[PDB]
Amino acid sequence: TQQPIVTGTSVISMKYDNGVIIAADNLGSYGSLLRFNGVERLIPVGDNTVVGISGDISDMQHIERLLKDLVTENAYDNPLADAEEALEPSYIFEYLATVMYQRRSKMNPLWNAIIVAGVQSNGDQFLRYVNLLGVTYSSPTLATGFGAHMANPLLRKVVDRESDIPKTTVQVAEEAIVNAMRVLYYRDARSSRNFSLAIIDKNTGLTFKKNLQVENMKWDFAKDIKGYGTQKI
Amino acid sequence: DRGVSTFSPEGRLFQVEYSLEAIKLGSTAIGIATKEGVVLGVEKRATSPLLESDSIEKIVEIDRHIGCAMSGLTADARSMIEHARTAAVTHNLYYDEDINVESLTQSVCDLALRFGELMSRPFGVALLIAGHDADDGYQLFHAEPSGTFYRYNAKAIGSGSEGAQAELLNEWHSSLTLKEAELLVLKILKQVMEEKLDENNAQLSCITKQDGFKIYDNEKTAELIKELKEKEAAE
Amino acid sequence: NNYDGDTVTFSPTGRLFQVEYALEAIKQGSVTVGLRSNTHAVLVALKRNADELSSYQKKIIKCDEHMGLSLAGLAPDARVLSNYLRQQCNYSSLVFNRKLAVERAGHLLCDKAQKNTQSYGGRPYGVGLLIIGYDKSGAHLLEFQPSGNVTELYGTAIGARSQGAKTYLERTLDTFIKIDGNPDELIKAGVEAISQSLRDESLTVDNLSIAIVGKDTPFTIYDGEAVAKYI
Amino acid sequence: TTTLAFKFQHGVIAAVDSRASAGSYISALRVNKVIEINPYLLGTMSGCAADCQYWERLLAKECRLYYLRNGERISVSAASKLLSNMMCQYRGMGLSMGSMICGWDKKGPGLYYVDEHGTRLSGNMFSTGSGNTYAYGVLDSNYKWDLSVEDALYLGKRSILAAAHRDAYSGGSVNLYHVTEDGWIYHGNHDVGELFWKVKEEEGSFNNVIG
Amino acid sequence: GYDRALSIFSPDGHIFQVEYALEAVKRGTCAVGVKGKNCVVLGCERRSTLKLQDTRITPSKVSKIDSHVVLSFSGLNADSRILIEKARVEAQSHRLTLEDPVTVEYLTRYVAGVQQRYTQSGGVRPFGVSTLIAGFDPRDDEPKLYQTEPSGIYSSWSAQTIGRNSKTVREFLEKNYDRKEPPATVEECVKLTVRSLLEVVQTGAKNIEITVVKPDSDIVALSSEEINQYVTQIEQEKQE
Amino acid sequence: MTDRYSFSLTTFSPSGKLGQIDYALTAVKQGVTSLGIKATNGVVIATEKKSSSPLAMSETLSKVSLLTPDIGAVYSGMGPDYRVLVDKSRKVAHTSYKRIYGEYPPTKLLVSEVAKIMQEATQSGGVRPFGVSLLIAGHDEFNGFSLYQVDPSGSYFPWKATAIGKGSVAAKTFLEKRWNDELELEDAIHIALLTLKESVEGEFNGDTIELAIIGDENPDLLGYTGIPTDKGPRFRKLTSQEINDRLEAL
Amino acid sequence: QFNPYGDNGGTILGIAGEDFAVLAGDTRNITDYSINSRYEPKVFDCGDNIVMSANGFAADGDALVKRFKNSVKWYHFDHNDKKLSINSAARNIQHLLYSRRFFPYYVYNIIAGLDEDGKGAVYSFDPVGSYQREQCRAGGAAASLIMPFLDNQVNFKNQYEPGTNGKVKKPLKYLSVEEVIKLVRDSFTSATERHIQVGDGLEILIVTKDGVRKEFYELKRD
Amino acid sequence: GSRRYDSRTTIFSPEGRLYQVEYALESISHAGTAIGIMASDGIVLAAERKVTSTLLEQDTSTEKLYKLNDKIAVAVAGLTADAEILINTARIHAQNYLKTYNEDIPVEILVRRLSDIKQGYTQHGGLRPFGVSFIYAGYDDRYGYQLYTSNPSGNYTGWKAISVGANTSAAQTLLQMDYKDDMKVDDAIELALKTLSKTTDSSALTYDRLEFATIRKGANDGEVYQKIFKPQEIKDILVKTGIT
Ligand SMILES: *[C@@]([C])([C][O])[C@](*)(=O)[C]([C][C]1[C][C][C][C][C]1)[N]C(=O)[C]([C]C1=[C][N]C2=C1[C]=[C][C]=[C]2)[N]C(=O)[C]([C])[N]C(=O)C1=C([C])C2=C([C]1)[C]=[C][C]=[C]2
Ligand SMILES: [Mg+2]
Repeated sequence: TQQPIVTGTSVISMKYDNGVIIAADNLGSYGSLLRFNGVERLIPVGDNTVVGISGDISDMQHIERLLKDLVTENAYDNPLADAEEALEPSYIFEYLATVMYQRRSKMNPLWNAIIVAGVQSNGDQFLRYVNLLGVTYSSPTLATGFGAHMANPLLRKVVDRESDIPKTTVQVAEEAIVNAMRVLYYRDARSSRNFSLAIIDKNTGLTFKKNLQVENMKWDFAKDIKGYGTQKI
Repeated sequence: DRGVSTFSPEGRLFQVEYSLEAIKLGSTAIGIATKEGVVLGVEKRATSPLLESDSIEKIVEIDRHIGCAMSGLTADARSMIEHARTAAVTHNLYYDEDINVESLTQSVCDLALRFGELMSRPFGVALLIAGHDADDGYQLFHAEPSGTFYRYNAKAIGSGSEGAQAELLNEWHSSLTLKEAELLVLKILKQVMEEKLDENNAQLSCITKQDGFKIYDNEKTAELIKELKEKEAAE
Repeated sequence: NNYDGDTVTFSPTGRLFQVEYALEAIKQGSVTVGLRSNTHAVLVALKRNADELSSYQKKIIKCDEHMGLSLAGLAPDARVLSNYLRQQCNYSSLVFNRKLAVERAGHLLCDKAQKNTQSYGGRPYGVGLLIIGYDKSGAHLLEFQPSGNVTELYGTAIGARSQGAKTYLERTLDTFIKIDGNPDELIKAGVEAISQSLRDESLTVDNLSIAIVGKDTPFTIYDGEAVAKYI
Repeated sequence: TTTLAFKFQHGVIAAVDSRASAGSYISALRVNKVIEINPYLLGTMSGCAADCQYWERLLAKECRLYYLRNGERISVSAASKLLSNMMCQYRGMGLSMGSMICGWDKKGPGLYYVDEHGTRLSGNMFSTGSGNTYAYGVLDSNYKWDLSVEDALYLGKRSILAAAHRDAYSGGSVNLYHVTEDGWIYHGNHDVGELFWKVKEEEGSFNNVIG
Repeated sequence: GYDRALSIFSPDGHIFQVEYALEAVKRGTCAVGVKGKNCVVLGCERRSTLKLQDTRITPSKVSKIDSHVVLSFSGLNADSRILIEKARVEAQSHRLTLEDPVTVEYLTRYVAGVQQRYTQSGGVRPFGVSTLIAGFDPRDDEPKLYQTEPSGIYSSWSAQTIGRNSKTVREFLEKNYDRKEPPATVEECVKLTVRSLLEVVQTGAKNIEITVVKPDSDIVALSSEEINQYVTQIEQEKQE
Repeated sequence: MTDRYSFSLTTFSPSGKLGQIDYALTAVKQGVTSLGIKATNGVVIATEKKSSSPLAMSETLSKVSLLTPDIGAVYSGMGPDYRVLVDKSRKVAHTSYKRIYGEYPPTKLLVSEVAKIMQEATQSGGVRPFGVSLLIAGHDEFNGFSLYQVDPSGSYFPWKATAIGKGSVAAKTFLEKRWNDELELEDAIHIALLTLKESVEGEFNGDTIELAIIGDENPDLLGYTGIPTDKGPRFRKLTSQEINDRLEAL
Repeated sequence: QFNPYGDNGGTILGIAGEDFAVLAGDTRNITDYSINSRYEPKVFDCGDNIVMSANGFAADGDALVKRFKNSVKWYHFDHNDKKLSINSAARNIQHLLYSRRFFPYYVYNIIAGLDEDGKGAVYSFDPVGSYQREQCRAGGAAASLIMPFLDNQVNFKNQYEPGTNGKVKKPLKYLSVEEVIKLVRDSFTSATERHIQVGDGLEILIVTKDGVRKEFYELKRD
Repeated sequence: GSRRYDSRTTIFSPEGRLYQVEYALESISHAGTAIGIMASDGIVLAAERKVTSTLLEQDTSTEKLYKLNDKIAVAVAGLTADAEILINTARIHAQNYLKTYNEDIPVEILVRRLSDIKQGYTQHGGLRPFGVSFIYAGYDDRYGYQLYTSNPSGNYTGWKAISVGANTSAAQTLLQMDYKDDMKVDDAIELALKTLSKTTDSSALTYDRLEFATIRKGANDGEVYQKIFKPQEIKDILVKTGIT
C-alpha cells in the first residue's frame, strides 16, 4: 500500500476506420503544484503500439522500463523479431494486465490507469484499458481519470457503437480528440496546455506528434462577467 | 562408488534394472481381465507354519473401484498404496467422481523415478493395479519401478512369472467369464507354487462394477479350489 | 571407462559418456518419424508392446492445440519434458495471450536438458523427442536430443532402425515439402517413410500411431481403427 | 438457520431448515444443510455456507481414508474430533461453522456438537443456528428416550417448524433424517408453507395465526 | 545436509545394508513371544557375560509402549530406544487425535513403517533391530502378537522367536505349539515360553526374563524366584 | 555448487587412530620451537621469528598475539591456521563471555572455547583439523597465573612450563632441570632465553626472537586515567631493546 | 488506504430447462456513475459444453474464468481427454474459490450446461465457494429484482388453479427454450428500467446437446 | 563429485557390526583405566591419568573426572576433547530438566539422553562417532546410588562395579572377585585403588597419576556430597590403604 506522489492526469483515446488514436498531456503534478512541464506519458512499443499511462509517474517510469526490457527479451533468439514474431498490442497489454493484477493481489499496486492502443497483424484495431486494481475493459472510446467523465461523452458522439467505426475517418477522429483535450484544459485543474498525440494506422503506420498545444480557446466572454450576483461594476 | 542415477553403457539405469531382480524373487501375483470383471490372485508364501497366514496382506483395496496386488519387497508398497489411496480420494474431493484407473496408475508411477542424491533408491516392488471406470471399462495395469506401466488382458509377476505368462498366453480369450477367470488364476498359481495350493496359502480377489473390489473369504476360495480339482479330473 | 561414473566428468578426448549412454537409450527405443510441408506437419510412430496380452505403449503426446511431440527412449522422461512444454506453452498463453513459437519451445527444452548435464547428482534425460507444430511462421518440425541439441528440420526419424526412414525422406525431400493442403497424402508419405525401418513386423491397426497439425487443424492423435485407412 | 439432532431409543433424528440469507435478502429457498459423509455418518450445517461445505466434505475425505487403512468404519467420536482439530488450525482466522456429527457405531448411536472454536461436546440433544432457541422449547417439553420412530421424526419436524415461523432467518423447507444401525434414512423435503397449515389444522396449534 | 544413498540395490537384486542389519539382529540376545487362549507372554534372554550388573536400573528388555501394548526386541540396543520412543509418541498422538488407544496392529504398522523409511532415505542406515509387539486391543479379549524386521515387513504370529539361536527355539515351538488348542491358562503359556528358552539359554538363573500381558491393560513382569520355580518343575519332569 | 562435503574427513582407522589428527601433530612437530614458563608472579611465552626472506619485515608478522588484556598466545605449526584461530579466539572472548558478564573470561575458559573450535574441525563435515599447537598464557583474579597447551585434537593441559614444535623433547628436558615453584618472573625470562637459544641456528637477538609476558598491570598501557579499578593490561610484548638487554646478562 | 476491491456492476441470469440451459448477462461495465464499456462480454464458453459467468469485481471474475478454463485444459491432459461433467466442474470451482477463503474472489458465479443424463443444469456459487445445483438463479446488481419474478413465472409460486381458491396449486409444467428466452428478455428489460448499472446490451448463451449458441439483444443505453 | 572421498561412517559390516563404533572402542581401550564402584552408603570413582610429566600442573588439571551437577559425576575414557562436547550438553540437559520440573534430573534420564546423542552419530549425519566411554556415578531419590556406563554405540547399562578404558578384562575379573553387596564406601575406595594398582601399565601407582572422587550421603543429614579429591588428599588415601 502506498499513495501516489507525482501524478499524470487524463489519457484519452478512440478507434477510427483504419486504426486508433491516443493522446495525453505533458504534465507531472505534485499535488496542486504543477511541478514538471516536460513529461511524456505516451510510450511507443515498436511501430504498432502506443501505451498511454496516467497516475503515479515513478510507477509509470518503472512500467516504461518493463516495456523497454520486453522488446529486448522478445528479440532474443528470434529471427522474426521485426516481422511475424514481433510484439503485438494484445501481447503487450496482457503482460501489463497480468502484472497489474498480481501487484494488487500482493497489496502493493502500481498506482496507474493504462490504455494500450495499437493495430494487430491482421489489421484489426486494438484498444483496451487496465488499472491498479487489474480491472480490464475495451470500448470504441476509452479514457482515464477526468477524461472518462468529460472526453468519453464527446468521443461517443462520433463513435457511439461498433458500427460507427468504419464510418469515422482519421481527420474526424483527430479533430474530436484535439477538441476533447481543449475541454479538459478548460475544466481539469491538473492539466496542461501542452500535449502529445499518437496515431497508429494500419496503412500509414505510427505517427507520433510532440509539442502540440491547445488552441482556438474561448475566453473573451469573461470580460462581461462581473461579481457573483448583484454587482454591476 | 558410483551415482544412484547412473546410466549403463547399454542405456539403462543400473538401479532400476537391479530392482527388477528383487521383484523376480518375490511371491507370485496374477491378474486376469474379463468383460465381467478383473480377478487378482496371489501366493502368500508363509515362512513358517506358526505365522498366521491371514495377516499376510498382499492384495489391497485402493478405492471401491480399484484394487491392487503386489510382488517383491512388499514393505516398499505401503507408501505407494498410501499415495494411491490419497490420490484416488483427493480426486473425488476435487472433481466429485471416481478417478480413472489409468490416471491412478500414472500417479503411482510418477513416484517411481523420484530417487537420487526425494528417496534414496527405486521401489523394489511391482504392482498389478486392477479396476473399472465408465470410460474404458475393466482394466488391468502393471506398474514397475522404472516409471513405466503397461495395460494387460492378463499378467503374472513374481518368481513364477514367465512360466505363468506363457500359460496365460494360451488360456486367455476375449469371452472369458468371471468364474472361468477365477479357476484360471487358481490353476496357474497351483502350477507355479512350491507348496501345495489351498485356501490358507493363496488368496483370490476381484473387482466388478456392481459390488466393487472384494477380497474372497477362505471358505469361498476353498470351494473354487474343490471345483478346480474336480474339473481337472473330469478329463 | 574411468570417466563415465557421472555427468560432471569430461573424458580425456572431451567426451561426456553419461550423455552418450543416455543417447544410447534412444537407439533402443521404437522408431518414430517426423515430416512437414508448408501447410501441415505430421508425426508417425511405431508403438511397441510387451507381449500379446499387453497394450502398445503410447508414443505421441499433445502439448497444446498447436503443438505436440513423439518420444523414443525412457517414457517417464518424455512425460517430465512434455509436462514442462505444456506449462511453457500455457505460461505464454496466460501471460502474453500468445501461442508459444515452436523455435522458442526448442530453445527451452535445450536449456532444461543442459542443466542436467553440467551438475553433480542429477542425470541426463534418457529420451529423444520429435516436436511438430504450427505457429505464426507456418509449419515446423524439431528434433530434440538429451545432450541439449535441438535441430529444426523438414523431416527426420529417431529410434531403432531410424536410418532407413531418414534416407527415404532425404530422397523424397522435394516431393513431400510440396504436399500443401492435402493432409492424407502427407501422412501417406510419413507411413511410407516409417515402413523403411520395419523388419519382420508390419503396420497393424493397434501398432500404428499418427498425429497431425496444420493451418486449420488442431494437434490431433489417431489410434486404433482411425489409422486403418492408412494401413 | 435452525438445525437440530437428538439421540433416542431407535437411533438419532436429524432435522434442518433450508433457508439462506444475504442480510435481509433471502438468497436461497432450498439449500441442503446436511451432508452425507458416509452411509452411517451425517453432518448438519450452520454458519458460513462455504466453511460448512468445504470442511465437512474434507472431513468425508479423511473418514474415507480411515476406512481404507484400518479396514473398519470410523467412530462418531473419532470423526467429530478430526473435524474439531481442523478448526483449531484456523483458530482465530475467522471461520464460522456450527455442526452436529450424527451417526451409529459400535457404542450405539452417537451425537457430537462441533464449532469454529474447536469445541467438541457429546450429548443426547443439540440445536444450532439463529433459530435454535425456538427448537429447544418444543424439544425439551416433548423429548423422551421412549419415543417411537414415527413420533421422533415428527418431533424434530415440528421443532424446525416452530423456529421457521418465529425466526426471520429460518424457513423455506424441512429436511428429515433418521440414523439407524443399518445406516441413515432420508425422510423427505417438507415445504414449511404447506406444512404450517397442515400442522395448524391437525394439531390445533398456532391458534394466534389466521388460516 | 548429508544425502548419501547408503541403502541401495546390488546387481543380484539385494539391498545389502538391510541384510547386514538382519545380521545385527542375529547377534542380539534371543527374544520369544507366545500367545495363549487369554494371554500373551514375552520371554527374553539375558547374556550372563555381564555380571556385577545392577538389575534394578539396567534397561529392561521388554518395554511398555502404552498401558495395553508392549514391545521386546533383538539387535542393537541403542537403535531400539529410537523405535520405542517414536512408538510411544505415536501411541499418545493417536489417543489425542482419534480418542482411542492404538490397536496392536496399527502400532506394529507404524513401527514397521519407520523401519522401512530408513531403508530408502538418504544419509541414514537401517535399524539393526527386529521387534516383537504384543498386547490386547481396547475392549477385545483376543490376543495379538506381531513381528517386525529392518526391511519393514511385518506379520502376525501364533508364536515367534527372534535373535541368536532363534532357529533352534522356533524349531521347538513348531513341534510343541498346537494351534487347535493353545496354552489355555497363564501357567501353561509361561511354562511353554520358559521351556523354549531353556533350549538355548544356558543357566535358568537370571538369564530368563518373562513378562505376562493379559487383557484390559493387565501387564506384570515375573520375578527371579517365580521363574526359578518353572525352571525347577520343567527339569524334574525331564528326569524320566 | 553448495558444500557437498557434509561428511567427516577425519575417521577412526582399524587400529583406533584418528589419522588426520596424528598428521596434524606431525605438521606441528616440523614447526618452529615455541615455549612457555610459569613463575610465581607471572608467565612468559617465547618463540623464534623465522623470517622467510631478509627483504621481509619480520616485525609485521606477529607470532605472539594478545587475545585479551590479560591473556596471550603463541604457536607452533602452520601460521595461517594460527592467525584465524586468534581472530576467532578474540571474538569468542567477547560474544560468549564479555557481552554476557561484562568482564573478560578467565584463562581456562577461553582455552576451553578455543579447544572446542579445534575439536569441531576434527569432527565436522568437509574440513581438516587445525595444523597448530597453541600455548596460551594468562591471568585472572580467582585462578591467578596459568599456562595451557592446546592440541589439534582439541585436548588441552595446564603446564608449569613446556615447549612445542621442532626441539620440544630437548627443551622440555632443559626446563625440568631449571624449573621450581619459587621462580620470579625475571628468572623465568632468563630461563626462557637460555632454553630458546638451544633450538635456534642463526642470529639470536631481539630482532629474531619474539617474547611476551603476563605479569603486573600496566597502567601506562591503558590509554586513559580516572577509573581506579581499571589498572591496565597484564599482557606485555617485550621490545627488541628489552630482549637484548637481558642477553648481555645471559 | 489502498482498496483492492471494486464494483463493475452487471447482472447475470441462469435458467435450466428440461433438455437445455441458458446463461444470460448484460454487456455493461461500470465504475461508480461512469460507463466503461457498453459491450464487454461477461458470459463465456469454457469448453466441454459448459458456460460460465463471474459477476461482481471484473478483475477477480476474469481471473476465475481464466483459471477454470485452464482447469478444463489440464483435466483433458491428465485424464485422457475425458469430458468434464457439469457436476465435476462445479466441485472444481468450489476449490478454486476457497483457495482464497481469506482474500476472496468478489464474484457471484454461475455455470450452466447439461448433466450426464442430458437434462439441463445450472449451478450457483457464493464468493467463498459454497455451491449447489439450481433450476433458476439471478446474480449480481439486480438479482433481488429478478429472482422473485422467476419464483413466480418459472416455479409458479403463490399461483393456484382458479375455482379451487388456494386448495390446488398450479402444476409445474416444463418450459421451452422459446418461453425461457422470453422470460430472460423481460427480466433484463425490467431490470434495465429500475437499475442504473444494468443496460446497453443483453448476451444470452444457450446450451443443448448440439452445442453452444449465442443470441444478442439491445438494451436501453441511459 | 564429493562422493569419491566419503568414508561412509554410518554403515554395517557384512557381519552386522558398525565399523566406526568398533574402531572407536579400539581407541578407548588404549585410554587410561577408569573404575566405578557402588556401595550401600555411596559411590567411588577412580581413574588413571595417562603418562604424565613432572612439569604438568596437576592441582588445576582435569582430564578424567567431571561434574555434571551436584548429584551426578562422570569418569572419562577416550578423547578428552570429544568428552567435553558431550559433558557440556549433559550439563545443559540437567539444567533444562531442573527448570522445567523444578526437580533434579534422575540419573538414568540424563544417561539415556547422552547415549541417544551418541546413537545418532552411528545412524545418520555421516560424521564420525564420539571416541568416548563414560562411567556415570550419581544419586536420586528413586533408585538411590547408581552406576552407569555408555560407549560410542550409544548403548548404556547399569552396574554395581565397572571399569572402562585399558585393561578392563583384567580389572573386571578383580572387581568380580572381591566385590560384595553389603560393601561400604571406605572398603570400595580400597578396592578401586587396589584394582588400579594391579592393572596399571606404569611401574608404580602414585598420587600424581590419579584422579579420584566419591559421592557420599556422608553429608550432614539426608543429602548428598560430591568430593573431587585434591592431589594431597589422593596422596593420603594411598598411604592409608597401604599402596605407597
Ligand atoms: C441460517 C440461515 C443462518 O442465517 C443458516 O445457519 C445458514 C446455514 C447454511 C449452511 C449450509 C449452506 C447454506 C447456509 N446460514 C447461511 O445461510 C449464511 C448466514 C451467514 C453466516 N455468516 C454470514 C452469513 C451470511 C452473510 C454473511 C455472513 N449465509 C451465507 O453464508 C451466505 C453468504 N450464503 C449464500 O449467499 C449462499 C448462496 C447465494 C448460495 C449458497 C449460499 C449455497 C448454494 C447456492 C447459493
Ligand atoms: Mg446513463
